[PDB]
Amino acid sequence: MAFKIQLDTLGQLPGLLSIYTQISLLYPVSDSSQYPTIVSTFEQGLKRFSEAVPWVAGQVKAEGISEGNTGTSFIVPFEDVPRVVVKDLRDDPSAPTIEGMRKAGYPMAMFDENIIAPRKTLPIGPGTGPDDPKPVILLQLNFIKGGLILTVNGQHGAMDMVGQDAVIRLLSKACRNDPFTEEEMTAMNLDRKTIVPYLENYTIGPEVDHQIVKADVAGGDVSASWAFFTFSPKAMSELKDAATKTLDASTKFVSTDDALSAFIWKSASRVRLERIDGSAPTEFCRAVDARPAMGVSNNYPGLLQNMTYHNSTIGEIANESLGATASRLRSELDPASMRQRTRGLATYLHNNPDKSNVSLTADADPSTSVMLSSWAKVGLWDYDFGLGLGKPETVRRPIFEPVESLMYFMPKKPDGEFCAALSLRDEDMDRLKADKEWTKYAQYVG
Ligand SMILES: CNC(=O)CCNC(=O)[C@H](O)C(C)(C)COP(=O)(O)OP(=O)(O)OC[C@H]1O[C@@H](n2cnc3c(N)ncnc32)[C@H](O)[C@@H]1OP(=O)(O)O
Repeated sequence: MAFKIQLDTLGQLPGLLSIYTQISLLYPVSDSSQYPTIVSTFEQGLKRFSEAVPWVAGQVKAEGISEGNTGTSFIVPFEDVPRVVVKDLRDDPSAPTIEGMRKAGYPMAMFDENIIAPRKTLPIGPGTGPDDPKPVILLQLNFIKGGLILTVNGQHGAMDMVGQDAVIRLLSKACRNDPFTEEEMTAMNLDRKTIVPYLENYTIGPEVDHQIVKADVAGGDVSASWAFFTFSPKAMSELKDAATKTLDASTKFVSTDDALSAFIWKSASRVRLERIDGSAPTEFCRAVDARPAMGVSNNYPGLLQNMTYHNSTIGEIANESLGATASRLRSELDPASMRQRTRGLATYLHNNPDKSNVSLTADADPSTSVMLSSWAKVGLWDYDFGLGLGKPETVRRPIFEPVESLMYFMPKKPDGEFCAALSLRDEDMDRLKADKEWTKYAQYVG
Protein backbone atom coordinates (compact mmCIF):
# COMPACT_ATOMS: atom_id res chain seq x y z
CA MET A 1 0.00 0.00 0.00
CA ALA A 2 1.36 3.33 -1.18
CA PHE A 3 -0.27 6.71 -1.51
CA LYS A 4 0.76 10.12 -2.70
CA ILE A 5 -1.91 12.54 -1.67
CA GLN A 6 -1.29 16.12 -2.68
CA LEU A 7 -2.03 18.54 0.13
CA ASP A 8 -4.95 20.93 -0.12
CA THR A 9 -3.83 23.97 -2.12
CA LEU A 10 -4.57 26.04 0.99
CA GLY A 11 -2.26 23.74 2.97
CA GLN A 12 0.62 24.78 0.72
CA LEU A 13 0.55 28.19 2.64
CA PRO A 14 4.12 28.65 4.29
CA GLY A 15 2.78 29.53 7.76
CA LEU A 16 0.54 26.43 7.96
CA LEU A 17 3.36 24.43 6.44
CA SER A 18 5.97 24.33 9.31
CA ILE A 19 3.65 24.13 12.29
CA TYR A 20 2.06 21.40 14.44
CA THR A 21 -1.36 21.94 16.02
CA GLN A 22 -1.53 20.48 19.54
CA ILE A 23 -4.47 19.60 21.77
CA SER A 24 -4.49 17.80 25.16
CA LEU A 25 -7.32 15.77 26.72
CA LEU A 26 -7.14 15.10 30.47
CA TYR A 27 -8.77 12.06 32.05
CA PRO A 28 -8.74 10.95 35.68
CA VAL A 29 -7.26 7.51 36.34
CA SER A 30 -8.46 5.83 39.52
CA ASP A 31 -5.69 3.23 39.85
CA SER A 32 -2.25 2.85 38.21
CA SER A 33 -3.30 -0.76 37.56
CA GLN A 34 -5.20 0.65 34.58
CA TYR A 35 -2.26 2.05 32.55
CA PRO A 36 -1.12 -1.05 30.64
CA THR A 37 -4.68 -1.60 29.24
CA ILE A 38 -4.93 2.11 28.44
CA VAL A 39 -1.79 1.80 26.30
CA SER A 40 -2.65 -1.50 24.58
CA THR A 41 -6.20 -0.27 23.77
CA PHE A 42 -4.73 2.88 22.32
CA GLU A 43 -2.12 0.91 20.37
CA GLN A 44 -4.66 -1.47 18.93
CA GLY A 45 -6.85 1.50 17.92
CA LEU A 46 -3.99 3.19 16.05
CA LYS A 47 -3.28 -0.08 14.22
CA ARG A 48 -6.95 -0.58 13.28
CA PHE A 49 -7.19 3.03 12.15
CA SER A 50 -4.05 2.67 9.95
CA GLU A 51 -5.41 -0.55 8.42
CA ALA A 52 -8.65 1.23 7.43
CA VAL A 53 -7.06 4.54 6.32
CA PRO A 54 -3.30 3.97 5.65
CA TRP A 55 -2.42 7.63 4.98
CA VAL A 56 -2.99 8.61 8.65
CA ALA A 57 0.36 6.84 9.33
CA GLY A 58 2.10 8.85 6.52
CA GLN A 59 4.29 11.99 6.51
CA VAL A 60 4.05 15.32 4.66
CA LYS A 61 6.87 15.64 2.10
CA ALA A 62 7.70 18.57 -0.16
CA GLU A 63 9.19 18.20 -3.63
CA GLY A 64 10.07 20.45 -6.59
CA ILE A 65 11.60 23.14 -4.38
CA SER A 66 13.95 25.55 -6.13
CA GLU A 67 14.77 29.28 -6.32
CA GLY A 68 11.32 30.95 -6.56
CA ASN A 69 9.41 27.60 -6.46
CA THR A 70 8.46 26.82 -2.90
CA GLY A 71 7.38 23.32 -3.89
CA THR A 72 4.37 21.05 -3.56
CA SER A 73 3.79 18.75 -0.59
CA PHE A 74 2.13 15.36 -0.53
CA ILE A 75 1.14 12.87 2.14
CA VAL A 76 3.31 9.79 1.46
CA PRO A 77 4.13 6.59 3.36
CA PHE A 78 6.20 6.88 6.56
CA GLU A 79 5.65 4.20 9.21
CA ASP A 80 3.16 1.32 9.70
CA VAL A 81 1.13 3.20 12.36
CA PRO A 82 1.12 6.81 13.64
CA ARG A 83 3.79 7.19 16.39
CA VAL A 84 2.65 7.26 20.04
CA VAL A 85 5.10 8.22 22.79
CA VAL A 86 4.33 6.95 26.30
CA LYS A 87 5.73 9.08 29.13
CA ASP A 88 5.41 8.20 32.79
CA LEU A 89 5.30 11.45 34.81
CA ARG A 90 3.75 10.05 38.04
CA ASP A 91 7.00 10.43 39.96
CA ASP A 92 8.35 13.53 38.16
CA PRO A 93 8.15 16.43 40.67
CA SER A 94 8.09 19.02 37.84
CA ALA A 95 5.01 17.34 36.21
CA PRO A 96 1.36 18.26 36.82
CA THR A 97 -0.85 16.06 38.98
CA ILE A 98 -4.64 15.64 38.70
CA GLU A 99 -5.15 17.43 42.04
CA GLY A 100 -2.80 20.28 41.02
CA MET A 101 -4.73 20.68 37.77
CA ARG A 102 -8.10 20.65 39.55
CA LYS A 103 -7.00 23.19 42.18
CA ALA A 104 -5.55 25.60 39.59
CA GLY A 105 -8.49 25.05 37.17
CA TYR A 106 -6.45 23.48 34.32
CA PRO A 107 -4.07 26.35 33.47
CA MET A 108 -2.23 26.42 30.14
CA ALA A 109 1.05 26.55 32.07
CA MET A 110 0.42 23.00 33.36
CA PHE A 111 0.26 21.69 29.72
CA ASP A 112 3.88 22.39 28.83
CA GLU A 113 4.39 21.22 25.22
CA ASN A 114 7.99 20.24 26.10
CA ILE A 115 6.73 17.82 28.77
CA ILE A 116 3.36 16.57 27.45
CA ALA A 117 3.55 16.86 23.62
CA PRO A 118 5.43 14.59 21.15
CA ARG A 119 6.80 17.55 19.11
CA LYS A 120 6.84 21.36 19.48
CA THR A 121 4.29 23.64 17.80
CA LEU A 122 6.93 25.74 16.09
CA PRO A 123 9.89 24.53 13.96
CA ILE A 124 12.19 25.22 16.90
CA GLY A 125 14.82 22.90 18.39
CA PRO A 126 16.02 19.38 17.48
CA GLY A 127 14.32 17.43 14.68
CA THR A 128 12.46 20.36 13.15
CA GLY A 129 14.79 20.72 10.17
CA PRO A 130 13.47 20.65 6.58
CA ASP A 131 14.98 17.20 5.93
CA ASP A 132 13.53 15.80 9.18
CA PRO A 133 10.28 13.83 8.76
CA LYS A 134 6.94 15.50 9.25
CA PRO A 135 4.51 12.83 10.41
CA VAL A 136 0.87 13.60 9.58
CA ILE A 137 -0.14 12.93 13.24
CA LEU A 138 1.80 12.28 16.44
CA LEU A 139 0.42 11.17 19.81
CA GLN A 140 1.65 11.22 23.41
CA LEU A 141 0.12 9.42 26.41
CA ASN A 142 1.35 10.99 29.69
CA PHE A 143 0.70 9.21 32.96
CA ILE A 144 0.34 11.76 35.75
CA LYS A 145 -0.55 11.23 39.37
CA GLY A 146 -4.23 10.30 39.33
CA GLY A 147 -4.63 10.86 35.59
CA LEU A 148 -3.76 10.71 31.93
CA ILE A 149 -2.98 13.48 29.46
CA LEU A 150 -3.47 12.48 25.84
CA THR A 151 -1.86 14.95 23.44
CA VAL A 152 -2.47 14.89 19.66
CA ASN A 153 -0.25 16.79 17.21
CA GLY A 154 -1.52 17.39 13.67
CA GLN A 155 0.74 18.51 10.81
CA HIS A 156 -0.86 21.85 9.95
CA GLY A 157 -0.44 21.57 6.15
CA ALA A 158 -2.30 18.19 6.33
CA MET A 159 -5.09 19.36 8.65
CA ASP A 160 -6.83 22.31 10.27
CA MET A 161 -8.40 21.76 13.67
CA VAL A 162 -11.77 20.71 12.20
CA GLY A 163 -9.88 18.10 10.11
CA GLN A 164 -7.78 17.09 13.16
CA ASP A 165 -11.00 16.62 15.18
CA ALA A 166 -12.41 14.37 12.42
CA VAL A 167 -9.23 12.27 12.51
CA ILE A 168 -9.29 12.05 16.32
CA ARG A 169 -13.03 11.20 16.30
CA LEU A 170 -12.31 8.18 14.04
CA LEU A 171 -9.32 7.23 16.19
CA SER A 172 -11.73 7.02 19.16
CA LYS A 173 -14.02 4.72 17.12
CA ALA A 174 -11.03 2.53 16.13
CA CYS A 175 -9.95 2.26 19.80
CA ARG A 176 -13.47 1.02 20.66
CA ASN A 177 -13.53 -1.26 17.60
CA ASP A 178 -16.67 0.61 16.41
CA PRO A 179 -17.20 0.51 12.60
CA PHE A 180 -16.61 3.58 10.38
CA THR A 181 -19.64 4.69 8.33
CA GLU A 182 -19.49 4.84 4.54
CA GLU A 183 -19.73 8.65 4.62
CA GLU A 184 -16.77 8.85 7.06
CA MET A 185 -14.66 6.58 4.81
CA THR A 186 -15.64 8.69 1.80
CA ALA A 187 -14.82 11.95 3.63
CA MET A 188 -11.41 10.60 4.73
CA ASN A 189 -10.64 9.77 1.10
CA LEU A 190 -11.83 12.78 -0.92
CA ASP A 191 -9.21 14.08 -3.33
CA ARG A 192 -7.75 17.29 -1.84
CA LYS A 193 -6.10 19.01 -4.79
CA THR A 194 -9.49 19.55 -6.48
CA ILE A 195 -11.68 20.24 -3.41
CA VAL A 196 -11.62 24.04 -3.94
CA PRO A 197 -12.69 24.79 -7.53
CA TYR A 198 -10.41 27.41 -9.03
CA LEU A 199 -11.51 30.71 -10.55
CA GLU A 200 -11.04 31.04 -14.33
CA ASN A 201 -8.46 33.57 -15.71
CA TYR A 202 -7.75 34.95 -12.27
CA THR A 203 -4.84 37.20 -11.55
CA ILE A 204 -5.40 39.12 -8.33
CA GLY A 205 -8.62 40.47 -6.81
CA PRO A 206 -10.14 41.64 -3.51
CA GLU A 207 -10.42 37.91 -2.52
CA VAL A 208 -6.82 37.99 -1.41
CA ASP A 209 -6.93 41.34 0.41
CA HIS A 210 -4.83 41.10 3.65
CA GLN A 211 -3.22 37.78 2.47
CA ILE A 212 -0.23 38.86 0.34
CA VAL A 213 2.86 40.27 2.10
CA LYS A 214 3.92 43.63 0.64
CA ALA A 215 7.21 45.42 1.38
CA ASP A 216 5.48 48.66 2.48
CA VAL A 217 2.95 46.93 4.74
CA ALA A 218 3.85 45.67 8.23
CA GLY A 219 2.95 42.04 9.12
CA GLY A 220 3.36 38.35 8.15
CA ASP A 221 3.68 34.81 9.53
CA VAL A 222 8.87 42.08 23.16
CA SER A 223 8.12 40.34 26.48
CA ALA A 224 4.80 38.43 26.36
CA SER A 225 2.91 35.47 27.83
CA TRP A 226 0.05 32.96 27.40
CA ALA A 227 -2.95 32.61 29.71
CA PHE A 228 -6.34 30.87 29.77
CA PHE A 229 -9.41 32.86 30.83
CA THR A 230 -12.70 31.09 31.48
CA PHE A 231 -16.20 32.38 30.69
CA SER A 232 -19.03 30.67 32.49
CA PRO A 233 -22.21 29.72 30.55
CA LYS A 234 -23.99 32.68 32.24
CA ALA A 235 -21.15 35.08 31.34
CA MET A 236 -21.43 33.86 27.72
CA SER A 237 -25.22 34.34 27.51
CA GLU A 238 -24.90 37.81 29.14
CA LEU A 239 -22.28 38.84 26.56
CA LYS A 240 -24.52 37.53 23.78
CA ASP A 241 -27.49 39.39 25.29
CA ALA A 242 -25.43 42.64 25.49
CA ALA A 243 -24.44 42.28 21.84
CA THR A 244 -27.97 41.29 20.60
CA LYS A 245 -29.48 44.44 22.17
CA THR A 246 -26.97 46.67 20.26
CA LEU A 247 -26.76 45.22 16.74
CA ASP A 248 -26.26 47.20 13.55
CA ALA A 249 -29.45 47.55 11.47
CA SER A 250 -27.81 45.43 8.76
CA THR A 251 -27.35 42.52 11.18
CA LYS A 252 -30.31 40.24 12.11
CA PHE A 253 -28.48 38.20 14.75
CA VAL A 254 -25.05 37.36 16.10
CA SER A 255 -23.72 34.21 17.80
CA THR A 256 -22.26 33.42 21.19
CA ASP A 257 -18.89 33.03 19.48
CA ASP A 258 -19.30 36.44 17.74
CA ALA A 259 -20.06 38.15 21.11
CA LEU A 260 -17.01 36.75 22.89
CA SER A 261 -14.76 37.46 19.88
CA ALA A 262 -16.12 41.05 19.87
CA PHE A 263 -15.69 41.44 23.62
CA ILE A 264 -12.03 40.38 23.39
CA TRP A 265 -11.30 42.83 20.52
CA LYS A 266 -12.98 45.62 22.51
CA SER A 267 -11.19 44.72 25.77
CA ALA A 268 -7.76 44.46 24.07
CA SER A 269 -8.37 47.72 22.24
CA ARG A 270 -9.46 49.39 25.54
CA VAL A 271 -6.29 48.41 27.51
CA ARG A 272 -4.12 49.20 24.50
CA LEU A 273 -5.31 52.86 24.76
CA GLU A 274 -2.98 53.07 27.77
CA ARG A 275 0.00 52.71 25.40
CA ILE A 276 -1.10 53.92 21.95
CA ASP A 277 -3.50 56.52 20.53
CA GLY A 278 -7.08 55.72 19.73
CA SER A 279 -6.38 56.56 16.08
CA ALA A 280 -4.06 53.54 15.75
CA PRO A 281 -5.47 51.07 13.15
CA THR A 282 -6.56 47.71 14.47
CA GLU A 283 -7.28 44.54 12.44
CA PHE A 284 -9.24 41.52 13.70
CA CYS A 285 -8.33 38.35 11.84
CA ARG A 286 -10.82 35.59 12.47
CA ALA A 287 -10.34 31.90 11.50
CA VAL A 288 -13.28 30.40 9.65
CA ASP A 289 -13.95 26.77 8.65
CA ALA A 290 -14.59 26.91 4.89
CA ARG A 291 -16.17 23.45 4.63
CA PRO A 292 -19.79 24.66 4.89
CA ALA A 293 -19.41 27.44 2.22
CA MET A 294 -17.61 24.93 -0.04
CA GLY A 295 -20.28 22.24 0.53
CA VAL A 296 -17.71 19.87 2.00
CA SER A 297 -18.50 17.28 4.76
CA ASN A 298 -17.62 18.21 8.33
CA ASN A 299 -15.70 14.89 8.29
CA TYR A 300 -13.25 16.07 5.63
CA PRO A 301 -9.89 15.72 7.43
CA GLY A 302 -7.83 18.22 5.42
CA LEU A 303 -7.16 21.94 5.58
CA LEU A 304 -10.12 24.01 4.39
CA GLN A 305 -10.02 27.25 6.31
CA ASN A 306 -9.74 30.97 5.67
CA MET A 307 -9.97 34.14 7.74
CA THR A 308 -12.30 37.17 7.81
CA TYR A 309 -10.65 40.60 8.25
CA HIS A 310 -12.10 43.57 10.12
CA ASN A 311 -10.35 46.93 10.06
CA SER A 312 -11.02 49.89 12.33
CA THR A 313 -9.20 51.94 14.95
CA ILE A 314 -8.36 51.14 18.53
CA GLY A 315 -10.52 54.00 19.87
CA GLU A 316 -13.56 53.17 17.67
CA ILE A 317 -13.48 49.49 18.72
CA ALA A 318 -13.00 50.33 22.43
CA ASN A 319 -15.77 52.94 22.47
CA GLU A 320 -18.50 51.45 20.27
CA SER A 321 -21.19 49.10 21.66
CA LEU A 322 -20.60 45.33 21.91
CA GLY A 323 -23.27 44.75 19.22
CA ALA A 324 -21.55 47.22 16.89
CA THR A 325 -18.34 45.15 17.23
CA ALA A 326 -20.14 41.76 16.93
CA SER A 327 -21.93 43.06 13.84
CA ARG A 328 -18.56 43.71 12.11
CA LEU A 329 -17.62 40.04 12.66
CA ARG A 330 -20.95 38.50 11.57
CA SER A 331 -21.06 40.76 8.45
CA GLU A 332 -18.20 38.72 6.84
CA LEU A 333 -19.76 35.28 7.35
CA ASP A 334 -22.04 35.14 4.29
CA PRO A 335 -21.44 31.66 2.70
CA ALA A 336 -21.31 32.97 -0.89
CA SER A 337 -18.69 35.54 0.17
CA MET A 338 -16.60 32.98 2.09
CA ARG A 339 -16.79 30.68 -0.91
CA GLN A 340 -15.66 33.31 -3.47
CA ARG A 341 -12.86 34.57 -1.20
CA THR A 342 -11.60 31.04 -0.47
CA ARG A 343 -11.68 30.10 -4.16
CA GLY A 344 -9.69 33.27 -4.91
CA LEU A 345 -6.99 32.50 -2.31
CA ALA A 346 -6.70 28.88 -3.55
CA THR A 347 -6.53 30.09 -7.19
CA TYR A 348 -3.85 32.68 -6.40
CA LEU A 349 -1.79 29.98 -4.60
CA HIS A 350 -2.33 27.50 -7.46
CA ASN A 351 -1.14 30.04 -10.06
CA ASN A 352 2.00 30.94 -8.14
CA PRO A 353 4.93 28.50 -7.89
CA ASP A 354 6.44 30.88 -5.32
CA LYS A 355 4.00 30.88 -2.42
CA SER A 356 6.41 32.57 -0.01
CA ASN A 357 4.45 35.89 0.03
CA VAL A 358 1.07 34.41 0.99
CA SER A 359 -0.04 34.53 4.61
CA LEU A 360 -3.36 34.52 6.43
CA THR A 361 -1.87 37.23 8.66
CA ALA A 362 0.06 39.13 5.96
CA ASP A 363 -0.86 42.62 7.17
CA ALA A 364 -1.64 41.93 10.85
CA ASP A 365 0.47 44.13 13.10
CA PRO A 366 1.04 42.20 16.35
CA SER A 367 0.99 45.41 18.44
CA THR A 368 -2.63 46.25 17.51
CA SER A 369 -4.20 43.19 15.87
CA VAL A 370 -6.12 40.18 17.14
CA MET A 371 -5.53 36.87 15.37
CA LEU A 372 -8.21 34.56 16.79
CA SER A 373 -8.87 30.90 15.98
CA SER A 374 -12.01 29.42 17.59
CA TRP A 375 -11.99 25.66 18.21
CA ALA A 376 -15.25 26.03 20.16
CA LYS A 377 -17.37 23.88 17.76
CA VAL A 378 -15.09 20.82 17.58
CA GLY A 379 -16.18 17.56 19.26
CA LEU A 380 -13.23 16.56 21.48
CA TRP A 381 -15.18 16.64 24.77
CA ASP A 382 -17.15 13.59 23.60
CA TYR A 383 -14.33 11.06 22.92
CA ASP A 384 -13.46 8.27 25.35
CA PHE A 385 -11.13 6.11 23.13
CA GLY A 386 -12.51 2.90 24.69
CA LEU A 387 -10.32 3.58 27.76
CA GLY A 388 -13.06 3.16 30.39
CA LEU A 389 -12.14 6.49 32.00
CA GLY A 390 -15.22 8.49 30.96
CA LYS A 391 -15.19 11.73 28.97
CA PRO A 392 -12.27 14.22 29.15
CA GLU A 393 -12.23 16.25 32.35
CA THR A 394 -10.81 19.14 30.31
CA VAL A 395 -9.56 19.81 26.75
CA ARG A 396 -6.76 22.39 26.62
CA ARG A 397 -4.13 23.60 24.17
CA PRO A 398 -0.52 23.19 25.39
CA ILE A 399 1.47 26.31 26.15
CA PHE A 400 4.26 27.17 23.71
CA GLU A 401 6.25 30.34 22.91
CA PRO A 402 4.21 33.54 23.23
CA VAL A 403 3.00 34.87 19.91
CA GLU A 404 1.66 38.42 20.52
CA SER A 405 -2.05 38.81 19.68
CA LEU A 406 -2.50 35.12 18.84
CA MET A 407 -5.62 33.72 20.53
CA TYR A 408 -7.73 30.52 20.68
CA PHE A 409 -11.11 29.37 21.95
CA MET A 410 -10.99 25.82 23.28
CA PRO A 411 -13.61 23.24 22.34
CA LYS A 412 -16.65 24.49 24.24
CA LYS A 413 -17.38 22.50 27.38
CA PRO A 414 -20.76 20.69 27.09
CA ASP A 415 -22.38 22.97 29.75
CA GLY A 416 -21.41 25.97 27.56
CA GLU A 417 -18.24 27.17 29.37
CA PHE A 418 -15.70 28.89 27.10
CA CYS A 419 -11.95 28.97 27.62
CA ALA A 420 -9.97 31.57 25.71
CA ALA A 421 -6.15 31.32 25.38
CA LEU A 422 -4.68 34.82 24.90
CA SER A 423 -1.10 35.73 24.12
CA LEU A 424 -0.32 39.38 24.80
CA ARG A 425 2.63 41.60 25.65
CA ASP A 426 3.06 41.86 29.45
CA GLU A 427 1.73 45.41 29.79
CA ASP A 428 -1.45 44.48 27.89
CA MET A 429 -1.87 41.21 29.83
CA ASP A 430 -1.31 42.98 33.16
CA ARG A 431 -3.85 45.78 32.44
CA LEU A 432 -6.37 43.28 31.07
CA LYS A 433 -6.20 41.16 34.22
CA ALA A 434 -6.79 44.29 36.37
CA ASP A 435 -9.47 45.70 34.03
CA LYS A 436 -12.92 45.85 35.66
CA GLU A 437 -15.02 45.49 32.51
CA TRP A 438 -12.96 42.41 31.50
CA THR A 439 -12.99 40.64 34.88
CA LYS A 440 -16.75 41.18 35.12
CA TYR A 441 -16.90 38.25 32.62
CA ALA A 442 -13.40 36.68 32.40
CA GLN A 443 -11.90 34.52 35.15
CA TYR A 444 -8.13 34.45 34.86
CA VAL A 445 -6.71 30.92 34.94
CA GLY A 446 -3.20 31.21 33.51
C1 LIG B 1 -9.07 27.57 13.06
N1 LIG B 1 -10.41 27.66 13.55
C2 LIG B 1 -11.42 27.31 12.84
O1 LIG B 1 -11.39 26.32 12.08
C3 LIG B 1 -12.65 28.16 13.08
C4 LIG B 1 -13.86 27.31 13.40
N2 LIG B 1 -15.10 28.00 13.58
C5 LIG B 1 -15.90 28.42 12.62
O2 LIG B 1 -15.59 28.49 11.32
C6 LIG B 1 -17.24 28.96 12.98
O3 LIG B 1 -18.17 28.72 12.01
C7 LIG B 1 -17.16 30.44 13.32
C8 LIG B 1 -16.66 31.28 12.20
C9 LIG B 1 -16.15 30.54 14.43
C10 LIG B 1 -18.57 30.93 13.62
O4 LIG B 1 -18.98 30.34 14.80
P1 LIG B 1 -20.44 30.33 15.30
O5 LIG B 1 -20.54 29.56 16.44
O6 LIG B 1 -20.91 31.63 15.32
O7 LIG B 1 -21.22 29.51 14.27
P2 LIG B 1 -22.27 29.93 13.21
O8 LIG B 1 -22.56 28.70 12.52
O9 LIG B 1 -21.88 31.01 12.33
O10 LIG B 1 -23.53 30.53 13.88
C11 LIG B 1 -24.23 29.87 14.85
C12 LIG B 1 -25.05 30.82 15.67
O11 LIG B 1 -25.94 31.51 14.89
C13 LIG B 1 -27.19 31.45 15.47
N3 LIG B 1 -28.23 31.58 14.48
C14 LIG B 1 -28.35 30.94 13.32
N4 LIG B 1 -29.51 31.29 12.78
C15 LIG B 1 -30.14 32.13 13.56
C16 LIG B 1 -31.38 32.76 13.48
N5 LIG B 1 -32.25 32.51 12.53
N6 LIG B 1 -31.73 33.58 14.48
C17 LIG B 1 -30.91 33.74 15.54
N7 LIG B 1 -29.73 33.11 15.61
C18 LIG B 1 -29.33 32.33 14.63
C19 LIG B 1 -27.19 30.10 16.14
O12 LIG B 1 -28.21 29.96 17.04
C20 LIG B 1 -25.80 30.04 16.70
O13 LIG B 1 -25.79 30.78 17.85
P3 LIG B 1 -25.28 30.30 19.19
O14 LIG B 1 -26.32 29.54 19.60
O15 LIG B 1 -24.17 29.46 19.05
O16 LIG B 1 -25.05 31.45 19.99
